[PDB]
Amino acid sequence: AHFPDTPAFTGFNAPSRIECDIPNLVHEGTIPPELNGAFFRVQPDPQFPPRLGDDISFNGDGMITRFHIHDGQCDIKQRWAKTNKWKLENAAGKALFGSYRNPLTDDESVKGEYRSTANTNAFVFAGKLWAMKEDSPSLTMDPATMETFGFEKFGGKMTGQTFTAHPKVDPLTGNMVAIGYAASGLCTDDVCLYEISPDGELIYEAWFKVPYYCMMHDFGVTKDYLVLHIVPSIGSWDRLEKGLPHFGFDTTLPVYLGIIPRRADLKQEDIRWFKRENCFASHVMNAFQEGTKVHVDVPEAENNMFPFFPDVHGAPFNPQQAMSRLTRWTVDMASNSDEFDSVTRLTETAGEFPRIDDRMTGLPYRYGWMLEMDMKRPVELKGGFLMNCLFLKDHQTGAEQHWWCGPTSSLQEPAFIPRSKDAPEGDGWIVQVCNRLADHKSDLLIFEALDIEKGPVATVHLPFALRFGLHGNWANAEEIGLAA
Amino acid sequence: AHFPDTPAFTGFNAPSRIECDIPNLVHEGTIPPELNGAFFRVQPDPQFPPRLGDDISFNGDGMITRFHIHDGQCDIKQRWAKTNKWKLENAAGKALFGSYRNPLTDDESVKGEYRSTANTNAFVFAGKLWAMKEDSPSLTMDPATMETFGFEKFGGKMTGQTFTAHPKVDPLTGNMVAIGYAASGLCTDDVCLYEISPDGELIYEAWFKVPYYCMMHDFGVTKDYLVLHIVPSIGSWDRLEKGLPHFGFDTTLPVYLGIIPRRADLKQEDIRWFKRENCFASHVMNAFQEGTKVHVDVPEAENNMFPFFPDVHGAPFNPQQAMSRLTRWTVDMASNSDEFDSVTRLTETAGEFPRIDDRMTGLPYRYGWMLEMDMKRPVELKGGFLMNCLFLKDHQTGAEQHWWCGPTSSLQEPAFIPRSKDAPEGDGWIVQVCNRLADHKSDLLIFEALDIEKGPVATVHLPFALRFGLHGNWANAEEIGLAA
Ligand SMILES: [Co+2]
Ligand SMILES: [Co+2]
Repeated sequence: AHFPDTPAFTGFNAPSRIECDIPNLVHEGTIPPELNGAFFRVQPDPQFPPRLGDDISFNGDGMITRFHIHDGQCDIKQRWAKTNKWKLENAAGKALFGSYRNPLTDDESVKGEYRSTANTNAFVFAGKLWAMKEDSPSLTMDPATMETFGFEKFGGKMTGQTFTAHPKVDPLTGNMVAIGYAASGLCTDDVCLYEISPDGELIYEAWFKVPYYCMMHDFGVTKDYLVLHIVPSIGSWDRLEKGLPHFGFDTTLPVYLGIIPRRADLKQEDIRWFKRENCFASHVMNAFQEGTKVHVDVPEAENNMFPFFPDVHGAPFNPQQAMSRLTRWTVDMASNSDEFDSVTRLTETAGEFPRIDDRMTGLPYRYGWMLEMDMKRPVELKGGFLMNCLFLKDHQTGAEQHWWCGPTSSLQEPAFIPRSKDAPEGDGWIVQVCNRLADHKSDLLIFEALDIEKGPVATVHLPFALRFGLHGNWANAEEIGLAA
Repeated sequence: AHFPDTPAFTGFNAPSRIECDIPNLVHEGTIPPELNGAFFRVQPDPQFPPRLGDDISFNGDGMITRFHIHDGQCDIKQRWAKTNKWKLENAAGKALFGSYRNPLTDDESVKGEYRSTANTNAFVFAGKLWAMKEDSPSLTMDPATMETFGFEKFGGKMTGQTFTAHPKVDPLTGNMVAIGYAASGLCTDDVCLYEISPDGELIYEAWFKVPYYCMMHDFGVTKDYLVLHIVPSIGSWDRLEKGLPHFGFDTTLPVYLGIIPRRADLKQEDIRWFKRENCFASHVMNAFQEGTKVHVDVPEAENNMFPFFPDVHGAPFNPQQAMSRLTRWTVDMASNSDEFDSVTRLTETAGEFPRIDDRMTGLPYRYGWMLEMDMKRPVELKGGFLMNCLFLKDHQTGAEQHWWCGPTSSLQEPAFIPRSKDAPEGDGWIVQVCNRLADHKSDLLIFEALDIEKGPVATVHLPFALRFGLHGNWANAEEIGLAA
């Protein structure tokens, strides 16, 4: 393959496309013999050179990595998420879909097809692996063999056209809670709220509209509510006609937080929209209710964090204003006005990729993990935020822990592994990929989840480099068809 | 896996164990659209940590790499050679066989089993892929799927216990010509000469004895003869009982060249042994007859080239005396004495891994390629000879060509690809793996075989590193079950 000599395709961003199997990877330290299951994660990774001769990171085809940890060892299985895009392009021997979220640039032969790369999450639910991209229904795969099934539309019961890549699992029921924005077509203001039972059946789909179409990438869930931030990374058909990146950031629009009842009978008038000044947030650590209040914890930045989705008024990207810090947004359902009850920064540590012990989804919670950018640390190699620490916040005491991966490495999203179903919150392990940039390889690190400063208790070496990852998740073996 | 922190297992020698598939590898330049077939090569690569807690490079399990070149692209498929050793150890989850060529160190559970790692050659003949190790019968594999068949003993017609990893194909018949030393058991002085027809049937097996047991790694073949150098890298049960490496070099023993008739009716008295002073040679570029003379071209060194098989009298390894240079050994079957007719250095370039256009096997020939060690070139990274150039010798004119891979890379064995069945000698391409040590990755280089100084016409990037390789070979698609 002839790929462009551009940053999105070179160095740490060289295409990989490795499908492989390696059991019993070389490792150091002690892999807890308690562990029996797998960590799935996804990297965008281009099957073919881009039609336009360049592209962005978020547009690579999804390649799924599974780390099966059992018997004190770690194995890897890596396979493509075989979306319809992947299949059509594979058969044609070339790219057929064009630029990111831009159907105007697709070959006529694939007009009308799902454009999903399934590249944003590798999530386990209902005995399946969900390879997810928020512009289409999710793809599903067999978590044991990593073969691909196809797109999930729930027996026809889903009529929205899209499905999130940030599903939540409500611990009170085991339901998957999901949204789909642009639900009636590209750039539309329609959103669906979906709930899926543990058996994988769609329980309900509820439609509503938002203040303006924007990237609704993530959201929170509580017992009673969908908690949906409206942040003006905006897109439009006009931008696409003009050849601009689908999304751009508008610093002049307000930010909203919508509180949407988790109810099949939802009507638009049931929704409350709280409004605040312009800012940026993408991911949700967790949300929860307290009395008549709703709290959501997000990495908040002053301005846009996506340089590739630039300021709509032509401002150059501002890295300083892109620094995000975990912040609690609180709104009171009993309040008279549409003002937030409070916005409270929870840490001065800058970071992203927030995670919790997912058994706490929607509940008051003590612990949060993030990838941290500590700009005070020495750096000799980079591979444009520098995510160089694992961070743990204790909301009960305020205490913070940090682990630095050293001056030639960076880190990918952590994921929490519970010791047992009814172990206390945070009792378990963190796993995360470490980019060993000087060695052009990756490690999988295993930490004691509440004692990270001493470093990983085990380091699994991969004999190749992973690419930049998006989201990932642990599942125990019994949830994924792997051996007891 | 917990591997030793020793040189044989770290850095460029880290275990890899990658089984993978990647079509359409990222590449630069122009892969000749004429090419349709595959280059197979083998790397020793340990499935498990060694029983003794250390080991040598030559003892890793064979991992087979196939580069399928077609339609102007290159694909990779990498699979284990599943020897009985591999299978038994895989089932046990641990090493069961011990040190190199040392059955005394094996677990009792595998006494009597073939110890082959099938790690020295990946050769195509009779519709099969031969994964070869000279201490056992060859393993065979399906060249298309790279599944393993098992050990080849030719329907019981082979009674020798071993088979070479340096088979030759006689162009006059298409027969495979092979030896097996230590043919009646470890360290024995019995050798078999085998010839196998193009259909894979054993034609004959002829037994003989040699002046002393030694590493009979390679040999030459001409129309009438097996040409067998006897070089005193010697082994014995006594060395193994004392815990020494199987082989050690004895500078006090003579070197012989045996001329053995290629005849099923061979008797010991039919063999002529020519004798010369101590020196070292391992590989054969080619051998051929001229009148009553036999010529064989070998990289000759003053002394041992294997630091891991040390001087039997305790001398430290001498790198200067280990420098090998292509040299013609000529013996006259009509001569009165046992002296060689001549020993003539053919180049001052130091090198190893000699190759020809294999259509010239046993015939007078014009071209030879080698890996060259040019100690005058700058080096910033190494990964203990530094093989940093591809070398081409023209025996007709004397002309030499060199291509240097640069200061942070090294090279693996080249292989010649003919343009067509009746293309002239040397009309075609050279392929070879390049270790890009600074990038911790490998390239496959494609050269115009007689115009190497301009550099490769195509460079295929692998998104991971291969390990040190041994021998490899090209076959056209029709010889290996791949698409026309
Ligand atoms: Co996300
Ligand atoms: Co050899």
